[PDB]
Amino acid sequence: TVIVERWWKVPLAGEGRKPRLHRRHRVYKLVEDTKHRPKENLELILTQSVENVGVRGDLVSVKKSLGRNRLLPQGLAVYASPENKKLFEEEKLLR
Amino acid sequence: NFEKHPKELIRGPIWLRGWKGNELQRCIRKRKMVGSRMFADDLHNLNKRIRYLYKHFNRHGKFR
Amino acid sequence: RLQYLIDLGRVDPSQPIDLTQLVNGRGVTIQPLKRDYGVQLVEEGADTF
Amino acid sequence: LTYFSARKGKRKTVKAVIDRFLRLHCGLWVRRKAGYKKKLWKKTPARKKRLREFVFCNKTQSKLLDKMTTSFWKRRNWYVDDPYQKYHDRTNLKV
Amino acid sequence: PLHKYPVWLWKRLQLREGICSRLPGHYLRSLEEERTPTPVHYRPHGAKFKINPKNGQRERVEDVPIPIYFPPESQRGLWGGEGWILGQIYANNDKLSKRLKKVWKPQLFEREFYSEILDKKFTVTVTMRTLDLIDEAYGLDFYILKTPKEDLCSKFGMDLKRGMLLRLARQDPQLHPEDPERRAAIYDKYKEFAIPEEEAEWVGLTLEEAIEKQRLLEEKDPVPLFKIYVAELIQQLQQQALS
Amino acid sequence: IPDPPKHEHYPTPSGWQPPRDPPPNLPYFVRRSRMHNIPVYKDITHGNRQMTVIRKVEGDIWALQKDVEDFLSPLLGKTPVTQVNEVTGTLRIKGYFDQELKAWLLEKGF
RNA sequence: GCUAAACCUAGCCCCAAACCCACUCCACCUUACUACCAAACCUUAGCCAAACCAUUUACAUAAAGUAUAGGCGAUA
RNA sequence: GCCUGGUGAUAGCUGGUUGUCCAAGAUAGAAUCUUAGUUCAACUUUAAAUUUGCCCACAGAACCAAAUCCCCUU
RNA sequence: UUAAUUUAUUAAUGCAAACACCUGCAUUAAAAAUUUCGGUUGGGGCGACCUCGGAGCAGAACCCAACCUCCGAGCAGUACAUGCUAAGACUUCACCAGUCAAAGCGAACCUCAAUUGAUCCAAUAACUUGACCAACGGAACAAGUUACCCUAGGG
Ligand SMILES: [Mg+2]
Ligand SMILES: [Mg+2]
Ligand SMILES: [Mg+2]
Ligand SMILES: [Mg+2]
Ligand SMILES: [Mg+2]
Ligand SMILES: [Mg+2]
Ligand SMILES: [Mg+2]
Ligand SMILES: [Mg+2]
Ligand SMILES: [Mg+2]
Ligand SMILES: [Mg+2]
Ligand SMILES: [Mg+2]
Repeated sequence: TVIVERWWKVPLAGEGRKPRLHRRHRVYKLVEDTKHRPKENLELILTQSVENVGVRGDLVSVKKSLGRNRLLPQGLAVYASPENKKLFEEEKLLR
Repeated sequence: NFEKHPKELIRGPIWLRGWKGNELQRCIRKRKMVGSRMFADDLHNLNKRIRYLYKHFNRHGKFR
Repeated sequence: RLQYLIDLGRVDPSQPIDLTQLVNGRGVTIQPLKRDYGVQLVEEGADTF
Repeated sequence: LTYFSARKGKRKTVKAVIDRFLRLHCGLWVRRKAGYKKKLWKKTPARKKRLREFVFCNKTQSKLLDKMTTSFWKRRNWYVDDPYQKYHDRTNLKV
Repeated sequence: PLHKYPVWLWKRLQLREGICSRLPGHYLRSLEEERTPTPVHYRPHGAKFKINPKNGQRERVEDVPIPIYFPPESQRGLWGGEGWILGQIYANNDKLSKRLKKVWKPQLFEREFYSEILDKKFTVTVTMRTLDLIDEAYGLDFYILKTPKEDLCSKFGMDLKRGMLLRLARQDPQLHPEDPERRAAIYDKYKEFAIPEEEAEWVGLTLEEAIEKQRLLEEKDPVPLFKIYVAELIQQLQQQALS
Repeated sequence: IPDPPKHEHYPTPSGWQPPRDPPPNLPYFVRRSRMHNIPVYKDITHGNRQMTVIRKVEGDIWALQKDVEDFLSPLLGKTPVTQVNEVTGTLRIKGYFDQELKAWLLEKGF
């Protein structure tokens, strides 16, 4: 996403009012573009013997492309929610 | 016993009960007090009058 | 000024003189907007006080 | 200047004037001398002593500065440890 | 002269006059509300007050949101809380150059999802921020049932929401026929968002579309006055029978 | 505004002093103000007209103009140039003589 | 003495109060006023002012033309 | 192009500015994209405060004509 | 147009994003778009000039023009108390700027005529420094031309 910032500062409006803008408050400045950031890994629990990234039952952190493209559609992985980490602690307690 | 002011005796437009201004101030006050429910071309005429009277009081005359 | 207020009954010196008592005797007009932070005593008239 | 604003219908101060001048309550405007911090290497110390002074203003300069500010700026100010406070009231004029 | 009511109240008055006033209250509440969306295209400020450096005094700060433009394809797909930013720039980030206008468009991606409640693969145009919010919600069913109507800002996402909420409001056997355990597992996974069926029909309807639905509810063939007059007359002859 | 309290001796430390009882048998009379001060006010106009006003004068203002004019003329040599305003009941003298007229009117008993 | 001259009252203006209208029958988006066949939203710009112009330039009370912003200037 | 709107556009330029009667009242200049204009000054006007103003006699004002400055008396 | 300012618009590249198009950020082109084209002048143009000082005009207090007559200036050198303060004055016909200065504290025991540049802004911790802004009271940055010119006026 593209985060901008207004050049010209807005006079503040009060508590029960909306800030009425001018044509100079439409002049923005690009503070950030999110796509050009260091990309994060996501945490998934694999539910099969998937390739070298992990084995059954094991929570790992994958690149988002591999996680959203190959693992999560095909039922190979489930999200690292606080619902199923319970279910897989309790799966690991039955071995 | 000062329970009412005499200005609460006068009846008239709601934007000039107990208030006196010149014409630019009457127009500004009328726009901010009652301008939201003014008719369309009355509101439009009044915006143009403030714009004219602005450009007259502020940029024209003899004394400065 | 304060001797003047005490002499004319406007500020009662047999009670504590807070800032409310200087306002109610109308000895000092202070306006909190215009950022007055209150009264300062002033040495004028120290002799004959 | 603006004699009647579009929002309030009041006079406005010219903020250049406030940014450069000092109104004493008796009506005198104090200013700083032009060029007091320019090219000091080529000025004689008499001249540099003259430029580092707080110089009063003319009569018509004073009335021009009165008309360009509003009554807020013409007001008694009882500051705490004001440097200019002994110069507000005008002592010992015989007109 | 003057109107009795200001003009920005006029719309509101139309929600009391005619066909709109017979709408259910939980719908008109959902139109009257004005809560703000999550900031997508601007950093919010931290707090209410903020000490600025130039004079060292704490001064109150609001955060005025950037106006976002949503082309109608944003309502065909699931974008985040985001769309185009129609604005202007100074030419080389100094105000003493040409003020010239700029549009910031997001990056779109045809992806594909699997709603477990509807049990269907949708091909949706989506953005990177939407994929991220799906990951943070732990699934598209949660992403749609959790996100507010204002924040979600898609007609299609709200139609998915009405679909899922009617599927949960009815406990539908049509989710997985001949597999009741899977139905009960899916329905108990999203037990959190149980809404009555009388409210789940009106979720995400536009005002014109709700006007239509309410118009079809209370349309009736008129009762032939023969039957009304027969009812009144048999009433009167049964008052004469008891005399 | 309160009546000022009764003091033991006069004048008070501020120099205040009440009007005397009975009122003196002059042809004229000067009231006090709200605040029980004797009403002689300075007044500038044009930046150079220094002048002084005796204000709540009730009675014959022409006797007061004769007596003020007889009082100030040793302090000037000439008779002071005045103006009675018989309607409002003021008397307006040219030049500041506020402290001298306040002291003088305290002597007279007003 | 011709041409003429005169005339009050149609109505209107500004407020207040009050939230308006709209199927006799028939015809009326085709060449409207014709009886009857196979698709909507997307920054207003500029004038003007700055004595040029190029950033910029207004669209209850009181705090207050204050804090602020600004070719730190016009001004806001 | 033409029309409507912004729009009572703007015009340091042209033209025009409506009863009576009285009074006071004309020629140094400096800056300026300035010399068709403005700002300050000079001159002008009213009101106010005060005390001198004007005319001027001796004396006096530099070395490399006519006069003026200064100036008590009057 | 090789005036100034843009690249919003297209077309290419390059880099990111994504797993060619699209999006984001740069860069180069084309197409344009916005705005401008100072003043003096025996009508105007060419030439010359535009600020500061000396002399004549202007003979003797001050002031006095010209596209009037002649010289010059846009520094150099020495010193590092060329420190700090402060009565009273002069003043380029305004303002802004300019000048002179006793006493004092602290110490020793400037020449030249002109020899220059406001405000804002920058740079700097600070002290300070910053234009042939020479069109020299200086717009932060804008050229030629129109017998197609147009309008408002003047001779
Ligand atoms: Mg007075
Ligand atoms: Mg202009
Ligand atoms: Mg005009
Ligand atoms: Mg003009
Ligand atoms: Mg005359
Ligand atoms: Mg210039
Ligand atoms: Mg002109
Ligand atoms: Mg003399
Ligand atoms: Mg002079
Ligand atoms: Mg020039
Ligand atoms: Mg010049």
